[PDB]
Amino acid sequence: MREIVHIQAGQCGNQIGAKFWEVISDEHGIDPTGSYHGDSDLQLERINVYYNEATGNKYVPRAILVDLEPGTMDSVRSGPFGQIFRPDNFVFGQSGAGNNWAKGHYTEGAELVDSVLDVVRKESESCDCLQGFQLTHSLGGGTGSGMGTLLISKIREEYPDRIMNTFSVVPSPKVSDTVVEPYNATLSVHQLVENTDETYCIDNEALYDICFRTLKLTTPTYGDLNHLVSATMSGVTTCLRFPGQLNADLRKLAVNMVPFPRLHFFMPGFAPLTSQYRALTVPELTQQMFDSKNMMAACDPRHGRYLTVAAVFRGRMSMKEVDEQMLNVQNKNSSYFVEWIPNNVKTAVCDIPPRGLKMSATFIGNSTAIQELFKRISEQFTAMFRRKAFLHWYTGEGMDEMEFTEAESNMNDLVSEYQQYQDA
Amino acid sequence: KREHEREVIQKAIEENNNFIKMAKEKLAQKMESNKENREAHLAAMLERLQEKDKHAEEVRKNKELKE
Ligand SMILES: Nc1nc2c(ncn2[C@@H]2O[C@H](COP(=O)(O)OP(=O)(O)O)[C@@H](O)[C@H]2O)c(=O)[nH]1
Ligand SMILES: COc1ccc(CNc2c(-c3ccccc3O)nc3ccc(F)cn23)cc1
Ligand SMILES: [Ca+2]
Ligand SMILES: [Mg+2]
Repeated sequence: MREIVHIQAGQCGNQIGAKFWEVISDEHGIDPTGSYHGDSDLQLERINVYYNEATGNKYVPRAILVDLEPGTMDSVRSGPFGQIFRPDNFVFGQSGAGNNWAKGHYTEGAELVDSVLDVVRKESESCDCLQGFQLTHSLGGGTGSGMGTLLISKIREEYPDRIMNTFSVVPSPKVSDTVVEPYNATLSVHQLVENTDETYCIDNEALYDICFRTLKLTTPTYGDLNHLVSATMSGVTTCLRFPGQLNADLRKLAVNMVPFPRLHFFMPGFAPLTSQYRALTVPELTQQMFDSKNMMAACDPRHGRYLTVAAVFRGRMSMKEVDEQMLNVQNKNSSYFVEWIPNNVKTAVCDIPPRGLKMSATFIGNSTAIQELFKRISEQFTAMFRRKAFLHWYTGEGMDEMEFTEAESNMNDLVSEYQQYQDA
Repeated sequence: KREHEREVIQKAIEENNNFIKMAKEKLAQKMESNKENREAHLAAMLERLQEKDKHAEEVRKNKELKE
C-alpha cells in the first residue's frame, strides 16, 4: 500500500487542494515545472504515494481537478504551481452549480461525473498498490458538496475495498457565501457518514477565529484561512509521505482511529499557528496542539471525550521529552480520554520539519465534542427548514422534502451516537 | 441510490415539461376565448347597425307608400 489518488472538487476543493500541492511539492523538492532539485534522499523515498514518475524524471501529482465551471480551474493553471498538474486530469463543466447541492448531485454534476471516473480509473490502473482516495471539497456550496459526494458514492461502487478520505470544509455564517449552506452541508454530512472511512472536519468558523483572535488579522481573506488548511493537511499526511518504522497507511489509521464506523469525524489541530523566530519547546507544542484555540473545528474538547488520538511531531527533538510530555497531558487530564480504550493516544516523530518552522506538532482527534459542529449545522438547518425556506431551489431540480427530513434525521442520530460515548 | 438518482432527474425533467405544457395550453386557451369574445362584441355592434339600415327601409317605404 502506497499510491493515493487525490481529487479536488469545486471552488474550495481546488483552492485548498492547490495549496496542498504547493506545500508538499516544496517538502519533496519538486519545482513549478516538475523537476527534482532537492538534497535529501528521504524526500524521494515515498514520493510515489502522491506523485507519478514521468518521461525525463518529472514528477506529476496523481491529482484530478473537478469543477462544474472553469473559473477556479483556469486560476489553478494560472497560479504558481499550476503547470505541474497533468492536463488530461482537468475535468470541468460550463454552467456551474449555483451553490445548489441538488445541481451537483442530481442534475448538472451527474452529466459530468462519468468523465471524472475515467480519469480516476486511468490514475487507478497505473498504480502498483492503491490504498485509496482523498477528496478536498467544501460541504457548503454545490459542486464540491453535491458532486463531490456523488463521486464518493461512485468510487465506493467501483473500488469498495479501498479507503476513502475527505478533507471536508464545514461552513459558518462568519465566512458565508449564501443562506443555503446549512442545507448543502446537512445533505453532504448524510453522505459522508455512510461513504467515507475518515473525514477531517475543517470548520471555517474555527479558521476565522484563529485568524481573528490568535493571529491578529482583523479582516481575514480565504488566503489566510487556506494558509491554516495547507499546514494541517501537510501535518496529517507527514506519516504517509515520510519513513521509517511507522508503516502508516490510510487503513491502519481507519482501524485505530474509528472504534465505531459512523464515528469517523476527526478534529485536527496544529501548533504553532502562523501567517516565527523563537522555536517552541516540546512542552509548548504539547500544550498548544491540545489547546481549543489551536483546533481546526469549533468545538471545545472539554465538552466531550477523546476516543482516540494521533499526534505527529516534526523537527529534531528528544523523543524522551516527546513521550514525557505526551504522557503528562494524559495523566494530568485523564478524565477527558475514555477509560474503555486503553492507550488511545499514539505519538510519532519525523525529523524533517515543515518550511518555515524548526519544529511543529499536528494533532488528529476523534473527540465526541465534534457533536457541537453537527449540532450547530443542525440548528441553522432547522431555522430555515421549519418554514421550508429556500426549498424551491432544490425541488426545482427534482428533490423532495422527504430527502431533507431523512438527512436531518441521520445527522441528529450521529449527534446522539457521539453523545452516547461521552457518558459511557 | 442509482435508481433514486434517476428518479430525481426524471422528476426534474417531468415538471419542467409540465410547466412548458400547461403554459402553452393556458395561453392558447386565452387567445381563443379572447378572439371569440372580441368577434362576438363586434358582431353585435354591426348587427345593431344593420338593424338601423332595416328601420331606415321602413321609414323610406312609409313616405313612398302613403301618397
Ligand atoms: N476555507 C475555505 N473556504 C472556502 C474557500 N472557498 C469557498 N469556501 C467556502 O466554501 C463554501 C462555498 O463552497 P464553494 O466551494 O465556493 O462552492 P462549489 O464550487 O459550488 O463547490 C462556503 O462555506 C465558503 O465560505 C476557500 O478557498 N477556503
Ligand atoms: C490510536 O491512534 C492511532 C494508532 C495508529 C495509527 C496508524 N498510523 C499513524 C498515523 C497516521 C496514519 C495515516 C495517516 C496519517 C497519520 O498521521 N499517525 C500516527 C502517529 C502515531 C502512531 F503510532 C501511528 N500513526 C493512527 C492512529
Ligand atoms: Ca446540462
Ligand atoms: Mg463560491
